[PDB]
Amino acid sequence: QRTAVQGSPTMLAAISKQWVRGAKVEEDRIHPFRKYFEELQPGDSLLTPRRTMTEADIVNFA
Amino acid sequence: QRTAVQGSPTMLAAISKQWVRGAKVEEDRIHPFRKYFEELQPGDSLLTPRRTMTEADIVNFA
Repeated sequence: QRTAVQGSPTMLAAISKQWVRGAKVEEDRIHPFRKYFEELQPGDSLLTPRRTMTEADIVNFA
Repeated sequence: QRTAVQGSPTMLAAISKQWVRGAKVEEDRIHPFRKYFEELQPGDSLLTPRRTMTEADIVNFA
């Protein structure tokens, strides 16, 4: 049965057992690529440090 | 008073409240550059990932 489940993305994430777009995140102080498969949860997030794009970046990549 | 304290480096580290050369280390799960000053201890170690030195490395650095 194809059911169109509505609701908040933090609810659709827990219904779908996935992470969708605007769900709550689980930032837990260590890196997601350090976790094994069984301890990765859908929602394990990571806010990376920034990087300023410059003209030298464009030149070196081109 | 000057005292030449002998012993193992893991003992001289705890006597001098420093880390010396061959003491036991407190390798934990997170990065020592993430800790503040009051939660750094002398002995907070980090085994970094490797980097293979190649001829291209020598050329680009020269």
